[PDB]
Amino acid sequence: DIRLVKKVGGTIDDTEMIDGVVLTQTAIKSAGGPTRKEKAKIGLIQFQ
Amino acid sequence: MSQLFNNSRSDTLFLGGEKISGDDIRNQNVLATMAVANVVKSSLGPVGLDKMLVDDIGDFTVTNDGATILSLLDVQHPAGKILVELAQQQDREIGDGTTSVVIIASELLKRANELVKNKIHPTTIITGFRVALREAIRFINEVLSTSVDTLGKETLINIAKTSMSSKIIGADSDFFSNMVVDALLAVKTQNSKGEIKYPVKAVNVLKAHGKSATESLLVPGYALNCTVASQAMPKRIAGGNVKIACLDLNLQKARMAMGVQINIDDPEQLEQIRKREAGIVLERVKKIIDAGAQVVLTTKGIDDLCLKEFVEAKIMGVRRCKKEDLRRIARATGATLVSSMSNLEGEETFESSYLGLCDEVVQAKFSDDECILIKGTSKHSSSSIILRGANDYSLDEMERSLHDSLSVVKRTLESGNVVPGGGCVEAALNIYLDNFATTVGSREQLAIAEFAAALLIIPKTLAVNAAKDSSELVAKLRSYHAASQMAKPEDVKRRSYRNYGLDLIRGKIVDEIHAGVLEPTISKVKSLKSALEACVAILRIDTMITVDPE
Amino acid sequence: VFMNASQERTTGRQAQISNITAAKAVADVIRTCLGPKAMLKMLLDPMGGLVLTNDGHAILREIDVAHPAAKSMLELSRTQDEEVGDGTTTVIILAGEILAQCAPYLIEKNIHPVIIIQALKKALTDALEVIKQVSKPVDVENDAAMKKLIQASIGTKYVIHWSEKMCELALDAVKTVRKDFEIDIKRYVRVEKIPGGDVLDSRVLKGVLLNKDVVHPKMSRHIENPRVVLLDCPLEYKKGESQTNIEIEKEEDWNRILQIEEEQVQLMCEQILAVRPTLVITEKGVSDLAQHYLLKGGCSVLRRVKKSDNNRIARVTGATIVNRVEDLKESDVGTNCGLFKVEMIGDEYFSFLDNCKESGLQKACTIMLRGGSKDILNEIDRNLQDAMAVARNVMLSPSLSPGGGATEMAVSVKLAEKAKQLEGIQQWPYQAVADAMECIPRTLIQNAGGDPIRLLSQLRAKHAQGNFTTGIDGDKGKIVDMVSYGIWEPEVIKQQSVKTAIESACLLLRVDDIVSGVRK
Ligand SMILES: Nc1ncnc2c1ncn2[C@@H]1O[C@H](COP(=O)(O)OP(=O)(O)O)[C@@H](O)[C@H]1O
Ligand SMILES: Nc1ncnc2c1ncn2[C@@H]1O[C@H](COP(=O)(O)OP(=O)(O)O)[C@@H](O)[C@H]1O
Ligand SMILES: [Mg+2]
Ligand SMILES: [Mg+2]
Repeated sequence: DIRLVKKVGGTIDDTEMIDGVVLTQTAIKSAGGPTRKEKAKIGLIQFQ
Repeated sequence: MSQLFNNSRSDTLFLGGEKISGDDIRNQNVLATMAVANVVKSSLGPVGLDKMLVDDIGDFTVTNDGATILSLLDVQHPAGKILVELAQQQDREIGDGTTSVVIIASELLKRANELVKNKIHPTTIITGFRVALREAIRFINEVLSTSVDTLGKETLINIAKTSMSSKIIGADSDFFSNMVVDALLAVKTQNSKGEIKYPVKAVNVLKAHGKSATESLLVPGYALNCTVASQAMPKRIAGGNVKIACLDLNLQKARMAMGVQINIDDPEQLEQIRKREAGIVLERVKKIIDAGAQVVLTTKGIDDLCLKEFVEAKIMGVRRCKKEDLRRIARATGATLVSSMSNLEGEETFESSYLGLCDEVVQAKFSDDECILIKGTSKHSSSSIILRGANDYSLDEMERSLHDSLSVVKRTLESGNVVPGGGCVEAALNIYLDNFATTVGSREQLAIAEFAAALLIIPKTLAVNAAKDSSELVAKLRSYHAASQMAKPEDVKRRSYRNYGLDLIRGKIVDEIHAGVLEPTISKVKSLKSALEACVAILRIDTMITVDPE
Repeated sequence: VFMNASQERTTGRQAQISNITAAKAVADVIRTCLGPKAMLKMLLDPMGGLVLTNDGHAILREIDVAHPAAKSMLELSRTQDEEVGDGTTTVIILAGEILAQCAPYLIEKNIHPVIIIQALKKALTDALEVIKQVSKPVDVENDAAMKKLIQASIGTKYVIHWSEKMCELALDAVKTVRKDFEIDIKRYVRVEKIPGGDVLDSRVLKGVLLNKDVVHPKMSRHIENPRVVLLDCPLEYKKGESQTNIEIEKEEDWNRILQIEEEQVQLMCEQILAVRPTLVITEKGVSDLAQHYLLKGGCSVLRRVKKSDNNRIARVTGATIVNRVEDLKESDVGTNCGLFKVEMIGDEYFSFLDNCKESGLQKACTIMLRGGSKDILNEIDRNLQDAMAVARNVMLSPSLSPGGGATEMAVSVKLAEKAKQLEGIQQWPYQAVADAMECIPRTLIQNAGGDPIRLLSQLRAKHAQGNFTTGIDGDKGKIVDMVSYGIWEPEVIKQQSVKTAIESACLLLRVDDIVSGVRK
């Protein structure tokens, strides 16, 4: 259940615990989509 | 420093290369550390000199940045890759202190290895470095100086000249100072609900060799490097409110989706189907021309089929360019980048809100290269710098010289507190840690005392490359700093010293405030933290094990 | 071992000595290539050709020099060519002498390079002001003044015998391309060469010279007023982006497929006949079926044309390139074509398009050249590019600098006077710049066969009292003034020689160590 995400760079002191799910994958941004959404409902798409 | 190699024991067998243990590993770690350290020692400081590296194809690279030098060096030693990746981590995050963090971390390994032979345990040595670093950071916060009573941009101008030193632009740093400060202020944006941030690399760097470097023009706007599609198009747009169209859609003869196979039972349908293939593209370009767009930017190549209508309509066509370059054009001019042309309704349409606005769009020819100069943007301002030099190899150095100057000024406006440079902090941290550890003492006093003298490698290396007397300058840096540490904050005098020293040009001790040399506080922090992790990781290694490749 | 490194690492002063010695050998080869008496250098390429020229640009380009510092001198050749095109040999000789003359020290004085660089920046600023004071402006509208200006670069070449004819070709080529500020470019100037013939018979002809004969015997090779229309699309049958894959159920459908291919091409030919063009130029290949319906209406067919030639044809006749035949209109049809003729030469056919010469887009023109062989043509072409580039500097920069080595010697005199007044620690690097400036006029004496000791001694004495136009005579090796010498050179050529040479010297002085063969 515990998920440990690794990111290159930084210092060990910067390690901290997050109160929610951390997404390792990154957005697309090729079409210029908003990277920050406040009070949003996160969905899951198993189709294509 | 390793002789006789090592006797292979038959009772100890492992697949692959032999296993070496004991003091031989730490002796080879320092030997591999001093190998990459001696390369960046001569390149440090305004009196320093860079090195040249041949690529075996006849091309070379001339740069003063320690990150590029170490990046071109592929180290087969396992512990040697840490210092190589340390420079790539230094310029990526802070953007400054690349040569210093390699030299600081090198002296930390040389002194600690001599302490391991003293029989003190490495963890006690590491404990001494971490306790001394915690108090050293607190001393950095005490020497912070907030800019006050300064006239205009002189605060950022004097700080930008520090990064320009030691590089080919150091002699021209007087003229280049106003170009770097005005470049990052034009790209100023807003994010995080009120937080001010700056883009990296947003300022375009164009390479045209000719005239002189002091004549480099600063364009009040973004400049894009591309060649015009058709030579019959006008290279200069007259009149204000020039409309720029940023598009990701190429105009070309295109094949229908691979999942489609055309089967026709009549020969009469061959005329309309072949004509419609080119007619579908006409519907997209026709609505754009009718909107009055003067300049049309396109991410992908455009065939000559659609370039005919651009000549009759006096529209300037554009072909393949970098995707990240077209984003800042639409944001500056007000245009909206369109990945695929569509509307909420099921019918195709084009809105005038997707067109940018600027004062003019002109194409200037620098030497034999032609580039577009976009000046007077509407929505957001932009900037570009065209570097000029004698040869293309000097322009390659001026790019990294300009990129490093943009990172120092970027960290300057994020934190108003700055610290004096030129070996002043390294000399101040020495005495502060000398009186430190005297209260605790015991065994940890020796490991902390060596950490204070380890920071002395930076001010001593600067005096060696100047062909001057180092012992004369180092003895002065210890004279002014030591006596003033005990001062009481009244009766003045006192602490007015210790804030300056180590001027390499005149070889005298002068005030850094009147000189203008300054460094951001962000460059000092995280440099010793990254150098500590590089020192701790190598020091903790007793035995190196190498496995032969399959 | 460790990484990729070591072998023999050159460190200390010997690393800078190797940079000075290697860069000095670059200027020693073309040292005899300076002056009107300059010799020639024959180069042997790995491709099997031959390059014989006195221009330091083409000499240093083909020669393969393997060395970290010496290759930086090779890059300076394209700096003078691409920005200006004249003075490539002077920059290499000057930059080669500056590194030797301005930095013999650190072998002796042990002066830090940056200290010398700080003096080189101040010496470059003062050198520009001296050139501006000795430069007298010249009228750009005087034809007699432009002819003697083009002969400046011609005096050192082989075309000096034809210089009277050469200035006629270079003046008309730059004035035609000039568009009204007055920005011109050599991309529209055609370098096409004709093997054999007499140099006096060569002339600049307006229009584009095509190497292709008419396609059909009934095509008229003589037209009084040709009308040219450019087509990017091929006259053949377009297959399309996707396969047609006709499924033929009945035997009558297959014959209709081949029948439409004749009518579909005919449909594109009927739309061309609406503007009744006399000459049709197609960028791609043409079918033998399309030429018949064009011949019936009077249109002329030609071989496929490269994209580079299509842009020059549109400028001469004012035509607009039309890809879509359906969108072809009378407004895009080229007019005002003087003559269309084809002359027979054993190698290839040649098609001539003459302009009626009578603001708009800049006109295009081709330069015909009749040499004695194929390699002589390539030498004059490099001479025309150097001669026509001189006319581009005077139009953008009306200022006119002194020639014949008077520019470099005038700076050396002013630097020596301010060297004693400056004093300080920078007096040695600042005074050493004047010693490198007098080497260029010294080369003129060594090639002429005179005594550089007695001539340069009287040149410096007569420079202060007499005038700033005093210089070395190339042919007679005597002391003459550029006023009566009648030859001058633009200031842009002298400014690029001082800036490029000094800015490049600062790069080689900063080199500490050299490591070869690190990785790729
Ligand atoms: N003009 C100058 N005068 C005195 N000290 C300087 C000057 N320029 C830089 N320094 C000092 O040299 C150190 C290293 O600078 P530099 O070599 O430009 O960056 P890096 O070490 O990242 O390559 C800095 O800490 C700064 O204090
Ligand atoms: N007839 C001449 N007499 C004396 N000096 C000349 C003569 N012609 C050219 N020079 C000098 O030689 C220099 C280079 O001229 P030129 O040989 O035409 O160009 P390049 O050296 O690039 O071939 C000029 O600066 C000029 O002062
Ligand atoms: Mg720096
Ligand atoms: Mg010449």
